[PDB]
Amino acid sequence: PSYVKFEVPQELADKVLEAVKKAKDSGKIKKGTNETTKAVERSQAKLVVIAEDVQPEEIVAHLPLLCEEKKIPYVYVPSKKSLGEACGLQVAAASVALMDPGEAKDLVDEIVKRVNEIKGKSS
Amino acid sequence: YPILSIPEDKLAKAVIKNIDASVRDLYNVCKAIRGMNLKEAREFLNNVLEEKEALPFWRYSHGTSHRSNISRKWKVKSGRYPKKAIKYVLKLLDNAENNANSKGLDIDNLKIVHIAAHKGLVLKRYMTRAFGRSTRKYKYLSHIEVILGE
Amino acid sequence: TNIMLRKLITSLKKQDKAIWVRVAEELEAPRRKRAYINIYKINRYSKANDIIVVPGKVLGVGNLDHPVTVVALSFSKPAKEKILRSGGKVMSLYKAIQELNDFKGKTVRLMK
Amino acid sequence: KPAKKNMKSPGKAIKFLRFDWDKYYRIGRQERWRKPRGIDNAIRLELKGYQPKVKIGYRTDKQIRGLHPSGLRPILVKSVKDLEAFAKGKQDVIIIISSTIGLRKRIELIKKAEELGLKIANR
Amino acid sequence: MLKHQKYVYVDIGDQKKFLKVRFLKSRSENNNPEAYVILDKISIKLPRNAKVIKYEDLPAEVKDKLKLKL
RNA sequence: GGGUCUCUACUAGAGAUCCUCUGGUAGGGGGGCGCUGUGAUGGGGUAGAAGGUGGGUCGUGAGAUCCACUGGACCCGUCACA
RNA sequence: AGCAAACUAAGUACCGUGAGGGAAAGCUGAAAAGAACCCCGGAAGGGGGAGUGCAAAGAGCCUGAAACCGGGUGGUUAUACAGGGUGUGGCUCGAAAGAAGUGAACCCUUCCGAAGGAAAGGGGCGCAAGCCCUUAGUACGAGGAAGGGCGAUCGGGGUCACG
Repeated sequence: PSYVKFEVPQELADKVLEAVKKAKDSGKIKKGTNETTKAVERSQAKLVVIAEDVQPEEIVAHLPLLCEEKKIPYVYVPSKKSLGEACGLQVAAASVALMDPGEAKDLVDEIVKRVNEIKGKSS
Repeated sequence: YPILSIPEDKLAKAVIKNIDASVRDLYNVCKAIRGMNLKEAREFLNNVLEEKEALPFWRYSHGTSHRSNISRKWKVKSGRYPKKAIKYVLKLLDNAENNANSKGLDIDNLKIVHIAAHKGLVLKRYMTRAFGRSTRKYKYLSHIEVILGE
Repeated sequence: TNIMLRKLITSLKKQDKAIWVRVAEELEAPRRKRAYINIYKINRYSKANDIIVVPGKVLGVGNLDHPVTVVALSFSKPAKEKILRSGGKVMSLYKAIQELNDFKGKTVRLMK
Repeated sequence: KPAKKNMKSPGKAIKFLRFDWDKYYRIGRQERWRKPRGIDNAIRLELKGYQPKVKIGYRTDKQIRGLHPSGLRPILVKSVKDLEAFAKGKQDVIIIISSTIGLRKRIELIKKAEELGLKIANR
Repeated sequence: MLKHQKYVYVDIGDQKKFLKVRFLKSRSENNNPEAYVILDKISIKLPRNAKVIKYEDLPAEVKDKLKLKL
């Protein structure tokens, strides 16, 4: 997990998955690395969700650097197969970006606040 | 029984097995009353019993000619009075009315949602022709099933 | 069908002397036509201390005067002791490849 | 890898069914091929409008022949002891679990293959 | 095979989608989570002999394993 | 098919490279698939087997294998033999 | 299949005046626990609701194929043929076993390019159809390689129309 920086508690990962599920059902979502990267470049995305089991790693290795330089929060998940299925796909998805949560705004910002403690002490 | 659409508590079923009626006559009887109300079907079938009107024949219609009592169901002027076949269908509908009474359904609002005839069982006998030859004298039985709904 | 005859043929072909390639070609004959030689014919067509290379079996009909070295696939047991009793030597086709004089031998005859 | 659809996708395959497979049900239900031999047979004579005969020129490219459509080499596995004999590694095989293995051994068989990194067809 | 009721189909929200699980009818309990071995098999229709359990009737500690999946 | 080479306890397999040939009846010759039983075996599988129905994939092909449902107790891979 | 005969009576039933000839047919379940009771019916191991059992193809009882028949799903039908294979379209099915968000399908640009290979323009010849030099082996050309955009269906199955 070279591209993975900071360990995340498991009680937080499952909250990301159910955030994407509601975001899929009441908002705009972009699936796949080729589309999340364009989301950061156009600065249209607000959350970036990265799996921790991609292989090889260079598909999503560029996201952590390209996202933090533009000041956009990002979160990790243990598995890509669950991440893909939460988005309504029958296949795994390596990365997901959220355009507008809609009715899921109330808890995505909760994710943003909680991850700050883990990345705040990372120096 | 076929249907898996209407709720089970709104249906009444019956079957009558191995009766001396042909699927050739019962194909047309079952097709004429399919989808009728029970009250309309029962009173139409009784008019055929005393030959007030004819029952149409669509498929196995050799030996049946044209009637003066046919304009409702189009392409056929050919009809007849299959008495022995009608009497068994009336007996089947009596059994199905009783089963709907037990479930507590409204008899005045019952509809024939499914009816079909099937091949039953054959009794195998033989005749005695001229010149010492022998042929068949079979007897074909049949089943009939019905489902009543609202 | 023999496991050791097959591994012997594959190593003779790798040799860089036309004598050994001809032996491998000759050992691929149908079994019913495989080559053999008797002692009496080796005696007639050789001199003392020669080298005879037989691509088959050496059988014991006839007698031997002079000592010779004979290289063959197999020897009849009566035929093997006829050769040794007259002062000769016996080798197998497997050992003849590795022998240092048989690396660059001279006065070698191929017989059948 | 890119040489998998250059031979397959444009060339839709012939079925090579026996003569008169559509006139009689006793012949059509077998769904197999049998060589024509009649003196007047028309597939034997190769007349126009008559469904090609089987020939050796119809083979596939040798470099893709017999591969799984994912591009790997299929291996039928009937026991957990067949996994320990993995050749080369997980890079070039796809595992086909046997159909008759019961559900209790399947749980342990799939776990063993997952940690080795192998790819499973009927997972 | 389903007439022996060792396999149970889970009704996920009345949808044209039923999830097949292995139900250990032993263990003698009434709300334990280990009675359910989750397969990954989404049926498109319900077989005649299948036994159906509603999604709300499952123990709450197995519903999480399926609602993430859903 | 032929020439030239490599590896392997080899009745056979796996490869590299160069040249040339490609309708077919009677007929002659070379390799393979499938069925039932026997001696072995790195060997295995099963109350979830064999068989059945529909559908995926592999093979020029004879065929092989998998998926869903059905079913309720036996069955297969490899080597050799009949 | 194995003796003609694995079974309620095999040389038994049955056929011939007689010598003689000569069949068919196995399987509920571990245990009868073989379906009490109630409504219908003249009755019926008959119908419906129940109940027994791991499980009712429950007595016509293991599994339960095809032909054949009935009902339904999806296409389609009263101006017009045989029938399968192909090309282009319409409507439908698509959970798994096939590909695919590590990117299906479809659009743009550039580059290389085998055999083959123009025309318009300019000039000349012929009564004419046309031909010759240049344009020019240029544009193009099966296949093949790179990049950009959009982004979730394709392969496959059923059926109908037209070539």
